[PDB]
Amino acid sequence: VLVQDLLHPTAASEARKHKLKTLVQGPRSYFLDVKCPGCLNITTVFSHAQTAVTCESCSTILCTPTGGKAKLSEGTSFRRK
Amino acid sequence: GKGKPRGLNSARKLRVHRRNNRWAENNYKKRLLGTAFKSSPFGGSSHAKGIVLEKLGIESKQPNSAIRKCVRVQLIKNGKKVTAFVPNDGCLNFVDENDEVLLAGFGRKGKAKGDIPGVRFKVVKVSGVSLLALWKEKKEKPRS
Amino acid sequence: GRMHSAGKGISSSAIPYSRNAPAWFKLSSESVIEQIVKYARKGLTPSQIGVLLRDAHGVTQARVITGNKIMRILKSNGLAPEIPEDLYYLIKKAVSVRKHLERNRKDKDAKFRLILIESRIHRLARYYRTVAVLPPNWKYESATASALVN
Amino acid sequence: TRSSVLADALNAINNAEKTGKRQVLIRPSSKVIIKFLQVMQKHGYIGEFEYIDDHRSGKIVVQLNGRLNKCGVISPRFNVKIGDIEKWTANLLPARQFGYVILTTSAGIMDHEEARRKHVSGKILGFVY
RNA sequence: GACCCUUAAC
RNA sequence: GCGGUAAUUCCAGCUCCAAUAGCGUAUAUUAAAGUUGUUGCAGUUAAAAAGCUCGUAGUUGAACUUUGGGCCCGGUUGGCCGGUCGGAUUUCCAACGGGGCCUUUCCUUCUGGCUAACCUUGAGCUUGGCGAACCAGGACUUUUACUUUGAAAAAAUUAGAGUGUUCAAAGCAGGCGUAUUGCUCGAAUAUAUUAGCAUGGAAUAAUAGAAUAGGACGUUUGGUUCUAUUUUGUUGGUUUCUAGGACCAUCGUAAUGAUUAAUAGGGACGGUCGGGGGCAUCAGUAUUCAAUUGUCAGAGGUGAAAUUCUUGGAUUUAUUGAAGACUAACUACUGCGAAAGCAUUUGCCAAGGACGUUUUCAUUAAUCAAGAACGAAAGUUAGGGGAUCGAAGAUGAUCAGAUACCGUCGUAGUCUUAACCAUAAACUAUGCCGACUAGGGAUCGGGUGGUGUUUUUUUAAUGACCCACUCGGCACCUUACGAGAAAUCAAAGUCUUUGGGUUCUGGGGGGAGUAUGGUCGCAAGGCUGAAACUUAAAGGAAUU
RNA sequence: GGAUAGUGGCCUACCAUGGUUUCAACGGGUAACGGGGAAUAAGGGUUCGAUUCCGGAGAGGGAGCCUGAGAAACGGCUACC
Repeated sequence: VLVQDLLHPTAASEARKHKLKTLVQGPRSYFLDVKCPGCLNITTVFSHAQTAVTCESCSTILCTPTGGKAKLSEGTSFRRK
Repeated sequence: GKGKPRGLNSARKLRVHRRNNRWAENNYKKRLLGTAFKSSPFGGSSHAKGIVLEKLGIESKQPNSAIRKCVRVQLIKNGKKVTAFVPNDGCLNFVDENDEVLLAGFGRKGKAKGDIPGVRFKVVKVSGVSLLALWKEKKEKPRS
Repeated sequence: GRMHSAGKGISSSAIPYSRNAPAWFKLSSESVIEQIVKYARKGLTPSQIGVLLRDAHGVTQARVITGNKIMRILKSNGLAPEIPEDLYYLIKKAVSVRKHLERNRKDKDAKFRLILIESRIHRLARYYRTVAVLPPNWKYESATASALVN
Repeated sequence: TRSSVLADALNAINNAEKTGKRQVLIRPSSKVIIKFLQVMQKHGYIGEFEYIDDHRSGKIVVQLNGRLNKCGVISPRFNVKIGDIEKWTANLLPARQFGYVILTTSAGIMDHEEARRKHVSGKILGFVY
């Protein structure tokens, strides 16, 4: 381990370490497209939302704040990005 | 960072810190307090003359057993009463009483030379004649 | 770190490398500006605006999508708070601790904490007067902090 | 807090050199660091180093050959007259025929022998040998 | 359970 | 240390050694002394990290703005070796040290009696024009520190060149001829402390410019005092399109104009977490009772006893009992707090770290004389409570005691104050902030990933477990690379290969943390803090 | 304004508390005239410098003054101690 490629770490090693310890720090969170059943009303939701997001149509709360990633409401579907 | 400041503009702190800490040195403290001038019986001089007041029988400090021959001397310039060793064998009979003697330190810078308690000085001349001269019979003390 | 504590935690946002982002944002910059304004008019601080922008809208951050940060947008169109929101919350905390202390005079922990909060207030206010965000002679006064919170 | 990034960079190089590692990551890659490395590189004490452009401050990975014995920082950056170069080289360089005192002059970052032939002086950054 | 002391005399 | 009756140490003789016309001694001072430490000290235990946090001065403080590429050049060229003397010639090679020109690059541009590098040109080179190897006419070369360069250390002195004072210290003299004329070289040259000038130096390091434009460009169009010389009858003043330092007055031009978002810091938000704090409440033993009942008469206490309580019933047994204190067991190489410290329940009140964050601000920071908050126990005023234990205060053993250790008691003594006090082996005897340097598991928080295992109405919200990460924390296995005097050390390493920032402290032992003093305190005392004198050791860690 | 050779709180007629200060003022000590220099040195330093040169001050202690271009002179004067 005296000789190491510090410019091209493996994706497994980079993904394992802390988000500020990678070669260039990047957010591990992501945005997701959440819809309630029935009406589409696609709402973009932060993964670590920390505020109860409801869709723009009515009071249809889509996620619950959590210490880490926001937990989505029971009846809903989400797509990454 | 090693304690002491290192900045390029910290010369005053280093200066003042050194000044304060030189007082823990015995020689710097003694010199700048003027203790020799104000407290030592020679007043800061190498030698002093005085008058013999009494012959002394200072006992030796342990583990040696001997009677060091000394004289109480009142210094002329001060009036301070000191004790001066008469060094060589039989030189007490040259420094008997009431004469004018020249005194020097023991080389210890104010401490005891050996097993002699409390004695700081020694005799070097008697009535203007070197004690070594009388001990080596080269000169004799003025009879009249 | 942690000026007034021994805590050494390193937890913060990891801003993405990309400056011009996100390529899945189908909205316009001007639509984000007015959305910020209509949040600020409802009494929301730039931190609260950014959280809601990032939460219920696809706003990475205002700086990336628009040209400027939120506090820059609020200042530009006249919705800048009279004192900065960070200093405001520090004063609000000092007010609430001080109100607590007047009912609990034996709470020596709260007396120690009040010193720390006002040390932070005075160091932050000194910075804001230096950069002239706060006018010179602006002072944190405990007696009038509560009424002049807003 | 962080006071001298050159000090942390040179410390990372020294600690990597002492453990035999051929490479070291440096954060956060100031331009003074790069100039100090290029002077090192020109004399062959390090090898290749790659700057990493994270949009914040920069990262450096330095390839290390086994040649460098000690690189260091002199803090503070003392003012060095032309006549004071001899005292600095004789105080920290292991010999007279090799080793360099690196100083920043108004003509750029350079080692002491280059400042002698260009007849310039300034403030001392560090040393390499 | 109780239990103090020990050459000045090469 | 030698001398206490074969002393290599004293008194002498002999011999010998060192320096030598000089050699001892005394006192200071310099080196030795890395024992004053900027270079360059030490602070776990040898002396020394303030009890702990805040905090002003001081010191210090992340990164970023022209980091590159071409062209040519009067210039010691070392050698491709006797064309510029036992001897050396720039063209087939040096780092060329430097200069100028292009590459968006710009070292302020305009008055004219001089007309300079420019296709305005009489023979292999100027008889019209664009400017620094030339020039006086602009308030404006951001502010500095740090350059190199030197207009300068009065001489003497120091370093030092020459010199036949006989040498030398010295001195600044001298040297040489047509034997007889006269002539001539000297008396150089050199920042051992720091502030003015420098068409060439911006690398390093800061409170500088344009952010509700008050900004720049000016020969856009105006217009607003002016001691106004050049030209017009008294000396002088009164008047225009003039050349000049005026308002951003504007149908101008300009990619018009505040770098990043530091595994710096602050703030926000979310779910948590904790014996962190405060105020109320709510529960678990003894001590003294009460009415029971039991009795021989014992109980208590100890190494063994004794003091002591027992008809009047001690001790012991067993539900409505007046109190006060404490929070066991769970309880750990566990948690929280700045430390001191904090452990029953529940309610209330503010606070906090860590985590997570594609939130926000933006260098607001680190450490800190002076200054400030808190600060165990004991102690001190004051009212309430006083169960328990228990400094002080009487029996027994020791006897020479035992006004000690042990028994039994027992006053003061751990709650609320204007409250005070401010000290502890307040300890990790390890100042704080930052970076880096080996291994390996576990644990406390918090997150992330595993349709992992198990769980109401059994496999329709979750929780609790298991693996893998990760951030932060309490810690944990070695005479281990490295460090150390060693003990030992996850820092006590990265330290003669000595410099990341910064605060405090120490300089042999004692006298002595002893005041002639000052200051705080009700006092007890705290903080600050010597000298005389006296010592050759005191001390640390090992070994036997 | 006066005085001075001349500037100047140098002195005389007013407001304002102006001036200095932990970057150490102001007090205290100096066995303190300052410097060129001396001794000692690996480099940095430490100590000394009454004294051959330069500057200052003094003529037993204070004070005052004449003459003179120049002295508050002392191998000039005046007075007190």
